[PDB]
Amino acid sequence: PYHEFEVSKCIPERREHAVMKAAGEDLTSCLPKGYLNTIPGTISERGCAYCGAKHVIGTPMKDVIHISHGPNGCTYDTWQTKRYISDNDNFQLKYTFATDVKEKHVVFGAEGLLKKSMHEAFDAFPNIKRMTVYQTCTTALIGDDVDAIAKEVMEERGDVDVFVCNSPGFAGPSQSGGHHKINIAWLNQKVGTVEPDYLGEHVINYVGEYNIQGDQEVMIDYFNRMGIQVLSTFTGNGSYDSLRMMHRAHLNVLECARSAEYICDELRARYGIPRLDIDGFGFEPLANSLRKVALFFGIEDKAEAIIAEEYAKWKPQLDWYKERLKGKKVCLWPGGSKLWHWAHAIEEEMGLKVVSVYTKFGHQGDMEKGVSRCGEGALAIDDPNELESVEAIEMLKPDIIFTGKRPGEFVKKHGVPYLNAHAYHNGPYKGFEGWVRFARDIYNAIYSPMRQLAALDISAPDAAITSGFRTAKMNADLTVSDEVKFSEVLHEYTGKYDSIAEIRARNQAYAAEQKALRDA
Amino acid sequence: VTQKAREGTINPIFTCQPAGAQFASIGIKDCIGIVHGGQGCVMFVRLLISQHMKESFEIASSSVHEDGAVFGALDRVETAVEVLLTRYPDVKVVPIITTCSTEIIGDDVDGLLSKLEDELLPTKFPGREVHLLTVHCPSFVGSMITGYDKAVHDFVKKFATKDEPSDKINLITGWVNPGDVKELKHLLEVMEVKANVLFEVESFDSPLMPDLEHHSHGSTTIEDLRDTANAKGTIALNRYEGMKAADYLKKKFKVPAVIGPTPVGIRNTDAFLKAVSEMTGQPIPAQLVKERGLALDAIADIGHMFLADKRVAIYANPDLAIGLTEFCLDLEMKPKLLLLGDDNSGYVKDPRVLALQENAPDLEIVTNADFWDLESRIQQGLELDLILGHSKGRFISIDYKVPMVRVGFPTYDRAGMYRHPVLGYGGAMFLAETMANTLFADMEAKKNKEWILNVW
Amino acid sequence: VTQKAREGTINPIFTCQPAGAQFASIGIKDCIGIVHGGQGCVMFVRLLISQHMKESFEIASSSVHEDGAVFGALDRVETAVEVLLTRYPDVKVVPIITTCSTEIIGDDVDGLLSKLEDELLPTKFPGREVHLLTVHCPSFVGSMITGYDKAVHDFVKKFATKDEPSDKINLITGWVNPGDVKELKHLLEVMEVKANVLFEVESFDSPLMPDLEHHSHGSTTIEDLRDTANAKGTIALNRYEGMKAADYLKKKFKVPAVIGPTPVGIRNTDAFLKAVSEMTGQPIPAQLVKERGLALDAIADIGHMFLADKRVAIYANPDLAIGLTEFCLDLEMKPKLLLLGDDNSGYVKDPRVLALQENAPDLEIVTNADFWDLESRIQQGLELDLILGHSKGRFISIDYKVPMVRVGFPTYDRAGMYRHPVLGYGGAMFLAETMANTLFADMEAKKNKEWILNVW
Ligand code: CLF
Ligand code: CLF
Repeated sequence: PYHEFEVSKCIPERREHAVMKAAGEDLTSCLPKGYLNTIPGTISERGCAYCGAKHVIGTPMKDVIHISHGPNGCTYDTWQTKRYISDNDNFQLKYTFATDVKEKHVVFGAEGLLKKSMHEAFDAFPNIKRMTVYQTCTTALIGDDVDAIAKEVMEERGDVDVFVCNSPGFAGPSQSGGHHKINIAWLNQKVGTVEPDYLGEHVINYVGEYNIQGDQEVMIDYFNRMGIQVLSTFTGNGSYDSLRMMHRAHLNVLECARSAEYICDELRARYGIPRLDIDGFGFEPLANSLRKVALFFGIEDKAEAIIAEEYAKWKPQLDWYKERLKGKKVCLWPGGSKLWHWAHAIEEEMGLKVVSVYTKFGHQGDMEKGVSRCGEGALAIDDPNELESVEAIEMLKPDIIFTGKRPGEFVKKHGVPYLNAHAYHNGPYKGFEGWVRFARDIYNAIYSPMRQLAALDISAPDAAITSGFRTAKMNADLTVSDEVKFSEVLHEYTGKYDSIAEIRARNQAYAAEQKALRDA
Repeated sequence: VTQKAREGTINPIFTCQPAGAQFASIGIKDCIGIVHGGQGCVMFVRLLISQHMKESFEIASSSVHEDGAVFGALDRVETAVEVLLTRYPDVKVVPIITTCSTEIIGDDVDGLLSKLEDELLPTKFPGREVHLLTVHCPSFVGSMITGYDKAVHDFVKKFATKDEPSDKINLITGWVNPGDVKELKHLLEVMEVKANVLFEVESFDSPLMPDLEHHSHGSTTIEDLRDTANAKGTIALNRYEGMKAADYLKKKFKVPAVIGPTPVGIRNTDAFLKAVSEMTGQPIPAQLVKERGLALDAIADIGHMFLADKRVAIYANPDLAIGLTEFCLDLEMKPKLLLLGDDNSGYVKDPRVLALQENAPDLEIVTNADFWDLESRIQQGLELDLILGHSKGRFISIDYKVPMVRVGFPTYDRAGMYRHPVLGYGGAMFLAETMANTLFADMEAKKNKEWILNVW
Repeated sequence: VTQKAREGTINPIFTCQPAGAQFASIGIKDCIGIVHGGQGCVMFVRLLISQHMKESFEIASSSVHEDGAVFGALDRVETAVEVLLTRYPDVKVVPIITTCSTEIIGDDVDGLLSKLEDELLPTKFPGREVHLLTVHCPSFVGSMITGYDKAVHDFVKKFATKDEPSDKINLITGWVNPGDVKELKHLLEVMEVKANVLFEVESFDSPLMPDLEHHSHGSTTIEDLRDTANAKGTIALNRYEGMKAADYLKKKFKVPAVIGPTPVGIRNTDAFLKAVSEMTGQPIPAQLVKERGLALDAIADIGHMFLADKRVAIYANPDLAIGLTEFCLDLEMKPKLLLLGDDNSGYVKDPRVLALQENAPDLEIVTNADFWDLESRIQQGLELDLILGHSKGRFISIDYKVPMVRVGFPTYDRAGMYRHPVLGYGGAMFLAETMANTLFADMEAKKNKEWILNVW
């Protein structure tokens, strides 16, 4: 049934944006609305279409000048807020570009300023030959023709390539407008314009991955070990030119269907490339995904070998945390796909109880996925506002919340710990090792001795003041049995602080080897 | 003075005007602003304040979409005010901050205020004290500094009301940290001077309490703002962050205004205290001589041994950056580059900048700067020992191996920098010792005469 | 627990007993000690205190030479007392601290005191209040920790006198910084508790005044020490630096003594405040709940993101080092090595150490350690993220690229560390944030996921 919040009675439109799973209901009984306009003044969590296009999908590309046509403020506001890394020395994190539109450019036109800014950026970074121009609110209203300027700059330089993304912040209800716009733009302008140099025997496009803390590198490692060529990645750790070659892959391996399903559906409709939805998170979802990809190419035995090896290495460590986390309650509050990527896997493989999910921008498809994969009684919210979140916490009493940084700092002031669902904490959270890293983060947040200390009132007359120390393991062992506590097979996470250094230093070795053989 | 020759931006130093108006608004008790425009315009600013403070602050949006831009979006603001007021019954001040989009299309938010006060407030919130104001912040003008300056002017102009005279002064702090306000309030309390402090941002640091939840908020009240008209005088520390409000008070209510100096370092703190002493009649007491002496003893331990002849690049909010340059010169350091990151035309007329040009010989001042100014000068051969700046220039520091002291806004890559002063004598001691310790850690990382840190 | 297997020292962690007695003595107002022995025994200690504090303290020598060793050197002490008292007319307390040389040859300095008070003081300083005492500090026993502990006992035993009862408690702080004493005095003042603080070392940090020179000195008076006998109770924070004086007060004057905990971190500060509340009858007030909440909010920002699972080696003064280990365990870090740098036999029976052994799994405790313990374990493959220790272990940190937070005594390679607390809630916030910032600077120096310092 549709859940109406006490804080949202005055805005009755909010009633049909929340459901509570009930026994005897299916997807055709009730379903929260989605991808609608925001109610003004609600202090919702939603962003703008420029965010969805530029900040989320565009910037991950590693060999590109990302210049926003607009004032400095849009460019500053999205700079150094994301954790998509690259093997291009993180160029996409360290350099950001604006045309710096002033009032004279608003009144008289900013196209000359855009052309001059593009030439300046190419001049300052002569090793970069690719560029994307993003519209902002300002330059989208006044009608600047960015496409004509991009054509002029390309012909004046003769060795650069420019992509145009016309996604101003107001052009849509949330980041989702940006997802759609940039997908269709890249497909229509850029796909098919470059031919691959080498095409191996099993070629995939890895679609919908943005390399948060090295998530893509983790997945590339697995594909290398199955002998699968990743032609391009959309767009984490992705290069401009490889993404122009997407029309030549045997299979589209889609991870985030909220942000990249558009290009996948259109590549399927145009070039006949099949679309295979996968999970990167969890042990069993990731194992099944690897099995499907290897099965498509007839190389199943390679996937099974990876899976057995990874299970033997990481399953004992994951089960150490799973034993200590059984029954703990969590609120799953990302923006998009991570709510249905995690809801079932976290309950099964860490023992947590998912009491609520929400999406900031997701459509009704994300909610039908999320409601399906959640248990009965879970609260599913679309376009949540701050007061609704407070009410949900007071009703559900979660032990941890997975949400954003600023929402996390809010719920901290209501007693609850948080893990960053967006940027991770000690990521990457993808892979088999990554799931163990996620479990350790959950366990550290929940069983912190500092959390119990903060709950203690020292001015209370008979206050339970103690001395010495406690550890998280002391706190968590109070919840397990003797058989679990003295198990000789379960042990804590044995991994480096930077798990990606060794993974990246392996993907690069593989690349070198493959090049050697090919060039011979 | 060098004006940046490029027209585009590579790595901006500041954000836009609406962000500054939003930051000024969160310093007022029972105030939630509505940013009129796209949702990104408010969500990113809340994230940016969160990066600096590691706290969450309530700011609302009118959520302008495509139909709002094409058809007009004043109905969005009317809906936003109603929704915000019904759902937050403790709110008394609602500033309506415009953005680039609604400044371009010409949404008449001033006229809407009149209608709201005549129709919506008396009808659906009868007897409730609600004050609405507009802050016009076109992001293609100025920067977050000018947005902050304008918002302080707008808040004062809304509320200041002539009444019985008060012995208080007005202290407009400028854009400062909670640690800075604590230091300034300590100075005033030793001098025995009551002030209307704009703004009281110590409560930005909220405690993690056992039972009673307690969120971050500002502590400047409507009564503080109302009483600004009755003060003996106004001291605005920052000429670019509060001189407009002070000029308004002088012109409208004849409240004498003293602009600056920013009390960065020993000498400028003395000048600030002398201004307070002249305004109020209160003598500088012997306790301040002692606290000043303590800061000077710390500085003497490190000054001509470690700080003399160190080459420094500085960027911050303009007033803080200029004051930091002056303090570094007093410490015998060699400031090489000063970055003033926006297009304000008052910098070249600023008496502090004219004095820097006269007597700081190897210092280059770049107005309308971005971070590519600093980085491309290092690539061309500028050698620095130290950088003073905020966190968005951290990759220059990381990649070129120049240590940086985190000052200004935002400093998100170090823990708890908002709790330490850079103003006053306490701030001078904190600043000088942090510079020394940053340099010490760098010598040890590079093994650069690191054996010398034994009998200094 | 591992006892060091080597018999010689490579890179000692502590110095000898007389240095500890000298450090205890400089905390008393109008006290200049005479170190009975070689000139190096006093000159090096003055230099070492100077390294920590960057200040000069007056300690005298009896200047024993070859003829003073072969023949008796008690005439040197008699001359030293006369010379010191004639040339320093403000001195009231003169402790005679022995060294290794005069402990070996059996100079009877106790018997000499009787003669001095019967002959020299009444004759050549008639009516002057002069108190002489001996502190026996054979450097081939114990360490500077045991020397400090013995000197505090000796000062209390000299002066404590039964009189009218007092509502005060005795707070024997142990060997702490001026910043630590300020924090403890702040806690007591909020609790509304008066104390005889042993010692008042805030005046170690002296100001650089315009006109009247003012040198560093201690502020514990003879009256404070006299009144120790009339207190409601004694709280000795450090079991190895003040439990002997507290045991004496209980045995002699029936003053109840509470030993520990060292208030390092949140939990041990709570226990200290509860001890104060039990002793005095004074409730813990709501202001302390708020200051505790502020420290916890800072810790929550960094705890399970950056401090959890960090591998730490710790050495300091024994009580501080053990308390730091407990705080690190509460912060979810993994202490790997704890170095207790002298031969005290109480460590293995210390209930704090027994608890560490029970519930800190991967922690090795080395008693009678030197720095080669830490360094040779790193060479054999011990991996650390952080070190907590004082400055004499700096080359381990520099050469093996392990960042270090400077705690304890002496911390001479960083500026102003004596002014920051490690005790109380303020010290806990300072400690945790300094550890985070040390780690942050290290990630940037090594480019170790340094991009992660943006949205934490
Ligand atoms: S320069 Fe400044 S931050 Fe930019 S829009 Fe303008 S006021 Fe705002 Fe806003 S919604 Fe997104 S972030 Fe922009 S494209 Fe518009
Ligand atoms: S005059 Fe010179 S420094 Fe003095 S002892 Fe003699 S050789 Fe040495 Fe040594 S151990 Fe300590 S510091 Fe002394 S009391 Fe003995």
